Amino acid sequence: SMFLPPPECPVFEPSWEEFADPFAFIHKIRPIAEQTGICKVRPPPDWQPPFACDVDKLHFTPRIQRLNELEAQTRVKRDYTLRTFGEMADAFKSDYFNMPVHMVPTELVEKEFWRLVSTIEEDVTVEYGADIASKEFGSGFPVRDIKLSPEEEEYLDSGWNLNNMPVMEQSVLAHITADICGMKLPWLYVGMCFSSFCWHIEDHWSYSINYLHWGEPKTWYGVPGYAAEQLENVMKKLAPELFVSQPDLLHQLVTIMNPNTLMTHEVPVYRTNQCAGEFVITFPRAYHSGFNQGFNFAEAVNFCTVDWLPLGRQCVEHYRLLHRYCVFSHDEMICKMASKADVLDVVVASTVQKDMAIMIEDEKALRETVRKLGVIDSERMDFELLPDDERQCVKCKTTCFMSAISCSCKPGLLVCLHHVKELCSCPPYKYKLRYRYTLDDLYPMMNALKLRAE
Ligand SMILES: O=C(O)C1CCNCC1
Ligand SMILES: [Cl-]
Ligand SMILES: [Mn+2]
Ligand SMILES: [Zn+2]
Ligand SMILES: [Zn+2]
Repeated sequence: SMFLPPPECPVFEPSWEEFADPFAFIHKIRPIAEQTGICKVRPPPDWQPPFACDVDKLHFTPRIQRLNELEAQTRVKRDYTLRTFGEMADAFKSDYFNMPVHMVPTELVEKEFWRLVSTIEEDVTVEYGADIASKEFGSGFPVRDIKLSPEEEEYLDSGWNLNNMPVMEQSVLAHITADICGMKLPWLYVGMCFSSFCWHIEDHWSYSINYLHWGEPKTWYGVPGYAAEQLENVMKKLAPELFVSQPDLLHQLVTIMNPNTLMTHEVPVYRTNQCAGEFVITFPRAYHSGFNQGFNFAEAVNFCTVDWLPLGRQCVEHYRLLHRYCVFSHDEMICKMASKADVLDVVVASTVQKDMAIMIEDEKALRETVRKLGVIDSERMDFELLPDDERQCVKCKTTCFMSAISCSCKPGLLVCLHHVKELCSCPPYKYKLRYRYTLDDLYPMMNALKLRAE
């Protein structure tokens, strides 16, 4: 009645042995955790990274949040110090319940959250912080520079230090040269009671890993990747405004929605309370949302393993159908790894090889199709030198890299090879095929990968 909590997600407690390598561990739990979308990881008892900062010298500009179910909010984007925010947050919670701030049971904040977001008479607003690390506000993990204490140095090179996570070698987003600060740098979240993150999946269907440094718990709802489209159909029916096309990546619309609504429509949902010192991991295309119990501080980062590579290609195809902007070119990333085949991990090399073989076979078919449409002229073109906004398909907005069609009639404009009929009204003999590599360039790049993989 009123609120029925979803069943709990899996909780893992690895030994020091299992915990040593994050990628081997995540691959171990994957068959379990991918069935629930999220999972929680409790580190070994002595793994305790030092948190230290001056609460007075850390400044940030907060976002204001209206808490209404099914109401549209924008995904990304006054002045508080950590101390002044903390004082505002604690007084807010304390006055809301007329209780000392942690005699308030977690079960009660949860059912109160879902009551207040559904009730139209209530117009509660709250605030929070969301930002990547900078000089005014940096990582909660130790980083290099300032002399460090011997304990900080122990955790400088930890796999679970989230600054290191992207640039490790079993990560694929590693050697991407193109800037993607949005999804390779860690984000910092300063929470208060009821501040919340709307339902979403990560860019390019990547994993994420989330660490709560300190403070009151963070409550999570997660849906497995196989049910992503079920959830979207439920949401399209109850709030179609979120699904109208939007002009860019800075205009993605998201919302709050009761898990019981999803469970009623046969969408599997799981929950957890994440406490300080614990990790939450989200899997590819796993929807998630949640809210904070009180004043707290969390840090999160995207990442991509070799397991993810095929899904990443399916995702870009899915973006094309929806006319959504990409954050980077998936093909450009494959070719960059191929060109560095000699210094790649051998498991990586083998998995890149398989994706590249698919890429090449698809590119062959596409070029044959545009040739039969009467496009004859062609010229090599270094797509990776163009700013992203200068190489999106006019029709489907995909970021071009392997090839595109241009016409002297519309200078600067491009379409991908799926949308040759959408560029202009000139006859096809006036078009040029622009390509990064000939098929003959590509087969030796793939062979280099096969040799490295043996
Ligand atoms: O505020 C937060 O904790 C989150 C935001 C986005 N994804 C997951 C968690
Ligand atoms: Cl409300
Ligand atoms: Mn997220
Ligand atoms: Zn033309
Ligand atoms: Zn296109």
